[PDB]
Formats: sequence, structure tokens, C-alpha cells
Amino acid sequence: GIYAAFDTLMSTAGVDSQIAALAASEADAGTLDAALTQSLQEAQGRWGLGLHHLRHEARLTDDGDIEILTDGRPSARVSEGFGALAQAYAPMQALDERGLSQWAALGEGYRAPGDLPLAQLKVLIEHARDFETDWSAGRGETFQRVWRKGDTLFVEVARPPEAHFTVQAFVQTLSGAAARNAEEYRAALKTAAAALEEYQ
Amino acid sequence: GIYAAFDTLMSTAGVDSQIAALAASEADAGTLDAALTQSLQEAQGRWGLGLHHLRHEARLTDDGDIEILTDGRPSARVSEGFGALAQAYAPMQALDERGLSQWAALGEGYRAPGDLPLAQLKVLIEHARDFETDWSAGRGETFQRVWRKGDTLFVEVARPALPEAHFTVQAFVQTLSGAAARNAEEYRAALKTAAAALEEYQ
Repeated sequence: GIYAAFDTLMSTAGVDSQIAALAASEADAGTLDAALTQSLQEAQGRWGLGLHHLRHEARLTDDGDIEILTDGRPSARVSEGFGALAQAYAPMQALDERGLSQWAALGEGYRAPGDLPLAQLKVLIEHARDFETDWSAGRGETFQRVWRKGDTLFVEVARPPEAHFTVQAFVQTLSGAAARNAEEYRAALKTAAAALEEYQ
Repeated sequence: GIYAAFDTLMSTAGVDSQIAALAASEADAGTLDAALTQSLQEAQGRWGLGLHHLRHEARLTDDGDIEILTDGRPSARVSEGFGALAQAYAPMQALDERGLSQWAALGEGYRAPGDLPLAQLKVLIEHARDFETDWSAGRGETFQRVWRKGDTLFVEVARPALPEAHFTVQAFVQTLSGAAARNAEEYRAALKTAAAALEEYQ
């Protein structure tokens, strides 16, 4: 029931969550919650809603539902459907003329230009702490940006009914030492763009 | 009195705190606490103790003393003298073979190499958020580093100066705030200011 409903929601993001199978295997609630949350976080990167600055979680409820949270606040219930979920996210969003998010991924603060020479962006990747670029138009009608939070570099390539959920972006991550390598950044952009083109 | 004692402590850092004068004007306790705290923060930049990552405050006590706080915890009282203050700070410090601090100013996290090329440092100043470099060698036996926390860029030039209780000017920190903190051409100018000032003290 509700597990299959979650899987259906995830499928709109191209996320093969397999929650129905996990529940069928008699997983405990903790294992399910962790899986629900990991899947929802992946889906947020795919849907292009522009809410990277919020923490996204999902959890089983006593009444056989799945609660969807942002920053720890109950925001929606899976049983209520796509329209209800889109309505919940809508007031949190800020979209530009292209359908791209106007929020920084890191929250309030400085964002670098999105069209820097690679020679300069390399310095940020290698030597900054957390940082972020604004969107820029890239190859093949796409748009791209990057941010680092802690030891994960997030490389986003995007190409944008209100209740409709679909793949609008792909986020490729580089973690640990990989998060500080500018040539691996170039590779991740190619990966994300190629994946996005496949979905669209 | 205790206000003159604090001024004496501040003088070892080349800080003309004028607390005795503020007290003489019968400023309120909150005003004194703010002035004491601002002065202590300036002194910390001059003494070269390497405690930029800690919050430094100074406040009147109810029994006529001035308490020095580090991260909110009482560390020493001004009435207890230089020896007690140095003993309080010593276990917080981590100094290299040169007498330069081994702590990052920003705390745990990535620090760029000290000898990062100037042109690349400029990119950090213009386009990063918080960032920090390790020490590099400068002219005349000095060493320098730079970091930005929020909207303040800090440029430190140091030349370690002696008894453990001794306080003296070992460094100078020039700051740039607001839009000035993101102007890459400011770095060389601030470096020159700090180096020139340090030379005058020593």
C-alpha cells in the first residue's frame, strides 16, 4: 500500500527506491525510515524544486502513512498524493524566469559567478571551504551550478501542471578527497548532463 | 586601581585602552564591559598567542576585579597578574618551533597552503566564503597568514619575540570589513600596513 505509493512517487524522479520490497523483507522501521529518507534526498536532486538548503526526511507513521518533512517540520503525507505534496513545497520555492531556483544551496551568503574561467573555479574547488556558484547556461540547453558543503561537492545540471513531478535536474556528487579536484569536477558536469539528457 | 591595571595589561599589546579614563567618567558597567572586551580582542591580535578560534571577553566582577573569559569560561582575573594570565592561556596554545601558532583561526577544516600564489589567493578573496591560509615567510624574519570569517578579512603579520609570563607585541592584525573584505587588491595593502606596524613595535 503506502510503500508502493512511495515507490511510485520516487519513480517520477527516476529513483528506484524498492521500498515495497524492503518492507516485504520484514525490515524494521529504522531501516525503512533510513531508506525512505535516502530516496527522498535523491529525488529532491532530480525534481529540481530548488530546496537544497532544507533537510529532507521521510518517516513511517503510526497510522500506516509516510510523513515527508522539511527542516524537521511535517510538510506532507504520501497518502495525500502529488497535488498535496506540490502544494506543500510551493511556498518554500523561489523560481526564476527559466524555472530555476533562486535560492542558494548553502543558504544566505556569497555566490560566485556561474561563468568563471575554469582556472579560477579550480582555486575554489581546491582551496575554499564551503562555496557555491550561481547558475549559468551551459551546453545543450542546460544550466549548471556547483556547491560544496563539508566534504561533499554537489554538481547540478538542470533543464526545466503545478502538481506534475518529473526529472528536471541531475546532481552528481564527489565526496572526500574527490570533492577538491577540479578535473573531477569537469567530469562530474559531463556525467550529470549525460544522465539528464537520458531522462528527458 | 583595577582599571589602570587593565590599561597596564593592554599596554603590553600596544593597545591604548583608556579604561581608567572611561571609569573616571563614571561610565556604566555595560559600557565598561564592552570597552574591556573590545580592547582584549585587539590585544589578542598583538600578543600572538594564537587563540583566534576562541571568544575573548573581559568583564567587571561583583567584587571589584576584572575577569578574563575564554569561550565563556573564566580564565583569570586581572588582579592576579601577568603570570596567572599566561598560565591560563598556556594549555590552550599550540606553538611551532618558530613560536607561531599551529591552530587554524577558523577552527577545524581546510586551510590553503601558506605559499599559495597571490593570484590564487585573490580568487579566494573575491569568490569564496570563509577561507584561511597557513603561515608563509615574509620580509625581515616575519611570517604572514590571512583568513576571512563572515564579513571580516584578517591579515596577520607575526614575528615571535623570554619568560613565559612575558606579554609583548609579537604580531599585528589588520582587518577589512564589509565590501572591503572581498576586495582582492586590499590584501597587499593590508599586509604592508601590518608589517610596517609590527616593525615599529619591535
